[PDB]
Amino acid sequence: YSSYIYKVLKQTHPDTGISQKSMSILNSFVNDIFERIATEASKLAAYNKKSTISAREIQTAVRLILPGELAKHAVSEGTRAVTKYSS
Amino acid sequence: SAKAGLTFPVGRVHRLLRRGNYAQRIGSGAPVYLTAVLEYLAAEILELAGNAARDNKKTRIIPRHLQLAIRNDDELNKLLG
Amino acid sequence: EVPTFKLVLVGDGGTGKTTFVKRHLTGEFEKKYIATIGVEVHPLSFYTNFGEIKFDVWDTAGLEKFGGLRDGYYINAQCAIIMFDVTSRITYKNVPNWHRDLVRVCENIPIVLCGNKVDVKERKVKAKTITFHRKKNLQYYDISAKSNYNFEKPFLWLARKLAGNPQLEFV
Amino acid sequence: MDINELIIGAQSADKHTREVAETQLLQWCDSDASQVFKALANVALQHEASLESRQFALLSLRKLITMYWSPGFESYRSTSNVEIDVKDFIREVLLKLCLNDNENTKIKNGASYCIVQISAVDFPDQWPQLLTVIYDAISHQHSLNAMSLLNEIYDDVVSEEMFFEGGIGLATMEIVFKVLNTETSTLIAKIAALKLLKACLLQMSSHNEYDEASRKSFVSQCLATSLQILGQLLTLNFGNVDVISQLKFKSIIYENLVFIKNDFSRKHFSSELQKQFKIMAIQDLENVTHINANVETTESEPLLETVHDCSIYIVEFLTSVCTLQFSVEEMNKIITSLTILCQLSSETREIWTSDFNTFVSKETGLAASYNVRDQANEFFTSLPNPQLSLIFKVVSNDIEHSTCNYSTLESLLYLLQCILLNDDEITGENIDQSLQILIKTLENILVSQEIPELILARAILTIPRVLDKFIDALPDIKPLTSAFLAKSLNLALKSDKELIKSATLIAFTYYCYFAELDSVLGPEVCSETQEKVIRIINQVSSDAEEDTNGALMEVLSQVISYNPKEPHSRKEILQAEFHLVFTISSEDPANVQVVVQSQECLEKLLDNINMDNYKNYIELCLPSFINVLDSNNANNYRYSPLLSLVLEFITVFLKKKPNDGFLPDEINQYLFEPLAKVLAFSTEDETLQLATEAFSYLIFNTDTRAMEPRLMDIMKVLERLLSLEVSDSAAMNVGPLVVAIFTRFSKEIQPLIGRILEAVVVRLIKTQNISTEQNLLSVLCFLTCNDPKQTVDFLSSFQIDNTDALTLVMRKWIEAFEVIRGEKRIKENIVALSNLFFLNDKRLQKVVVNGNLIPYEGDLIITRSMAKKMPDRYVQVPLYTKIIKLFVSELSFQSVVQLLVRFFKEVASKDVSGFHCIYETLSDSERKVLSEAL
Ligand SMILES: Nc1nc2c(ncn2[C@@H]2O[C@H](COP(=O)(O)OP(=O)(O)OP(=O)(O)O)[C@@H](O)[C@H]2O)c(=O)[nH]1
Ligand SMILES: [Mg+2]
Repeated sequence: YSSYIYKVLKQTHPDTGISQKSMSILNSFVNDIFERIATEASKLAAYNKKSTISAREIQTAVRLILPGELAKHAVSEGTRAVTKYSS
Repeated sequence: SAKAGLTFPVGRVHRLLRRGNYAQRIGSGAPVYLTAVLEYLAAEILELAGNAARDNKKTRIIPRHLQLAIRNDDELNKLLG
Repeated sequence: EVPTFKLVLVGDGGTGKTTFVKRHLTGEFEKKYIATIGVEVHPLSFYTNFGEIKFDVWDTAGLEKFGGLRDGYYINAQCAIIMFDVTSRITYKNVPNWHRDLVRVCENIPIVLCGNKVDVKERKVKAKTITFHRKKNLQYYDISAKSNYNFEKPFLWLARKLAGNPQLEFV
Repeated sequence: MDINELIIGAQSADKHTREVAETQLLQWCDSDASQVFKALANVALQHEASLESRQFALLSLRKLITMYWSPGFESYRSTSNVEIDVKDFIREVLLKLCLNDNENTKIKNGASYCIVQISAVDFPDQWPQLLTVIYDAISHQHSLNAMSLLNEIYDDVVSEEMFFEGGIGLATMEIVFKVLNTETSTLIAKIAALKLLKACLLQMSSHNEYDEASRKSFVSQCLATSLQILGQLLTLNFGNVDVISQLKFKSIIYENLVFIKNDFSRKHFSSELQKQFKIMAIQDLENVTHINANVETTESEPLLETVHDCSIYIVEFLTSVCTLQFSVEEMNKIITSLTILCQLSSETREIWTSDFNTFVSKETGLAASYNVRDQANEFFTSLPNPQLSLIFKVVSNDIEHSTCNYSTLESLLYLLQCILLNDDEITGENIDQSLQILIKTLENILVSQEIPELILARAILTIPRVLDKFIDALPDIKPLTSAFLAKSLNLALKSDKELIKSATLIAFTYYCYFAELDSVLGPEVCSETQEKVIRIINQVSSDAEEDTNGALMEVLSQVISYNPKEPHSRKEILQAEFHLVFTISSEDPANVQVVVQSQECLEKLLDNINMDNYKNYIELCLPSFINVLDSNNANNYRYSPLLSLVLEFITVFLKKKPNDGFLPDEINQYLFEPLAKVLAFSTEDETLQLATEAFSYLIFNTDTRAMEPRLMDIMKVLERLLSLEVSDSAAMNVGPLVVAIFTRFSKEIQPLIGRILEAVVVRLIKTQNISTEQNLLSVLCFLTCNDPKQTVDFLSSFQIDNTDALTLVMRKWIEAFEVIRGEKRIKENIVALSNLFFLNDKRLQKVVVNGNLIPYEGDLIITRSMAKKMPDRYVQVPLYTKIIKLFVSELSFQSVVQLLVRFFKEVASKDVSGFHCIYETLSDSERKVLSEAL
């Protein structure tokens, strides 16, 4: 998970400074989110009694975890990503 | 990731979620959705760190600017604890 | 002229120090968690007999990632409060480190140890797991922030010790 | 810039000056950190500088060490690296500052802290000179500062790898032993030396059978050597010179001894060595006790305290070796020494007599103090059965010969109490004769009127312990228990001292533990005992405290459990019991210990409620339950554990009832008005959440006709509950209440249907939380299932801001349809949607929604920073088409399936609203999925 974060870095910000510990702790935060999101997703799946995790599970999970405007931004970009990948 | 220029790959996240065995089967849209949401939240933090760096008046980035950015954002504080 | 005493507040991050001092300052219990950074000075006054007691609470950041030059704030401390969450044993395990640093910076100021968040239904650490304080002649006080259970008591004890007036009460 | 000017401004109270000074130094140190480090060490080295200024320099230096000293630190920064020459200069300064005796202890502690931080990475390979300098000072000069520095290093940076495999472990032990063996060394250095030994023993304490011959051989060799040296040290005597240091010297020696015994295998500590160590350990108690004669002069306050502190470790060692045999000659030595040590001090006696609240906390064990008296409890509790019989024989004999000695009688009684707390039974040759004498003198203590309060209180407390331990030895236990308990209660009533009254209440708790008072006393006698206890409780409760109230509930709980049965129930004691539990609890509502214990008391009293006595309980409880609501009303209903508890226990009162029908209007008349005022005029959500469900059950369990006049009143609560004044966390609780009110009052709610619909749609469209809006939409779909036409007409007629409300409510419904997780809520939502589709009103045809999302261009991630200028776009599609796509997508994902396919079949039966063309517009996969069901 290195080239991807460096490339998003160089596209969003043209001028920036970088040290290894910076995206070291960044990797940590994203890994925490992935684990958290794995927890909520799995629990709601068990709660709704579905052995298959699919879209509705992660829509529900993201909605319940992340609040505010970033939540609807996240679901918006996820939706455009899945439609641009389903076809 | 190379289908339409997506950044994060599908194999690494797929094997990471499979190692937890949270479900018997994985949906088709789950990997792409999680790659999308994860990269988005990561940028939400990188851009915040960047503006904190610009706030520091230094193009460089160190975790102190990240701490200032995360503390400034109340919703990000609630999300990240 | 009202005597003033410098008070430093330390504890593990997430234990409820800033909310406690804010409740003492105003009287409203804060809900959402905002991690304190650096140190904030909140003057405190108590209307008691035998004169007036004024406190200068030096709230300290409970997270090492925010406690820049944290050890350099107890230089002239006269009384300290070490408060720990009772919902997590990690705060109690970290308490000895806080006491060691406080003793190192200043030798023998009166220290009062407070167990916050007692209003919660269940506590992972009970009154039988406080072995550290009984061997260091410290004072254990059980307080809460959501309720006012013993919320004025530690300040009363510290004022009594500092003024040398065991018959001093708050009003 | 000046470093001296920076540090003085960096400790200023003002936030602005401190912030700029702190951020200037860190920024300055970020570039050319060598310049700052050299200057910072210079300030500390200067003697003329102020102590506060120097102390800050060292403490600031320690934090900067983790930042710029060298790589390997988690917080290390590569912006600037300290030069090797500067690194060596700091090392020389820190060692010099931490070794000279002319420096203040504040500087030495700060310097030692910096050295420890430096040693976290450099020690021991990168800094070989550190250990060599330290060893030279200890070996040749006995430098306490150097020795104390080694202790700090051992505590924080020394691990097993550098201890056993490295030479640190072997070198330190030899140096420590050398100091101890050398009698020419000063006494004070020996205390520090044994403190170093304790740190060394910590490394070996983690043995747990090391799988290493070298480690095992080294550990065993040192332990045997230390034990011989430790035994040798005890035999040496110093005299009367520096008595304080002698006590500390003995205290640290025994602290190590208990560490060896309790943290090592039995092979290292020989059993014969324990017998040898047990001899002078007992003799040390006599020496410590005889020291108190000099302490009686009160030359120094810590001298008395140091005697107790040193004696605690000595008693602790005897606890570890308590399994060893004790001779009769040394039997009296322990008891005689312990009586003096366990004697209550004048200050403690004065405090307990003046404030009985402190005594209750100590007696009940809730006190946070820990003295030699508590340690003596551990020693007697851990004794085995063969020694316990001899333990009891001498103590009982000593009590008989010390009846007239009130000075030391309290200690003997307390010692007897500790013995009886042991689990093992006490059997012996002449216990029966001894037991008869022991109770005879114990009885005379209560009869005598010249006994001091402290002795009388201890005798009252220790009486149940005697009976409990010897429940089988005594052949006349039943008459004895009644006589003693009645005597204890009578003394408490007559006595005017709260200390005795509180002691009797605690004593009554001990009686109920070992014996069932109902059987021994009898039916009528037990009732009299309950009446006597509550009278004692009433007098004590006037001057209670935070800990007294908690114990007062505990004894009250025992009285409740001894209530008579229904045929012989007495209304007088029930009224007193309920008024008492509320009185004490309301005095200290914030006390969580009181609240939870009062919960048990309330449950027991309400456990025997029937239909016949229901009316009596209504007037007994409800007026009291209203009072706390009025009491908390003046506080604007803030959080209170009592307030939460009473509201919760209000519900079970409604729950506990005959199942014939709804409860009588008396409960409704009493509780409705205070409950309604609670729901309004309150902003806290936790109390609101408990109140609404209590309010909901009262509505759902009351007569419709009786509740008819107040249908308007609850509407104000409904509007207030859905108003923006309250938090969204209390918003979802309106669901069950609205369901109950619709079930009970589906007839006359029609005039208020418009108002409640307006309130609920306003709250739904104004809220952002997922759970709150989900519960609100579930409520809305329930209303739609009740009457879809009226809801549609009202929504079309009603206007929000400048737009038709139905548009936004429909948009929110379709938006949150994909995100609902409640399976029952899913069924309600799906069924409601099917119903509205059936209605096929032209109003929904005109309006449009924006379910579909049109992707943007540029492949740029959009966040909140540029959301205003880069907003999302959605195409407009009819709601019928959107919902059709929703069900076909759900079936593609796919209980609700049977109902949904039944709805599909019903749709195919009439194909209204142009279902054929919409199905034609569907995708190939959607068409196949739809045809699968059809
Ligand atoms: N229910 C309850 N919450 C409490 C109590 N004490 C503290 N809190 C909560 O703990 C948090 C305190 O946050 P702060 O005021 O920043 O205090 P802190 O956690 O010591 O601060 P840092 O050390 O910077 O993390 C808030 O969420 C408080 O509501 C208590 O007795 N009861
Ligand atoms: Mg805080």
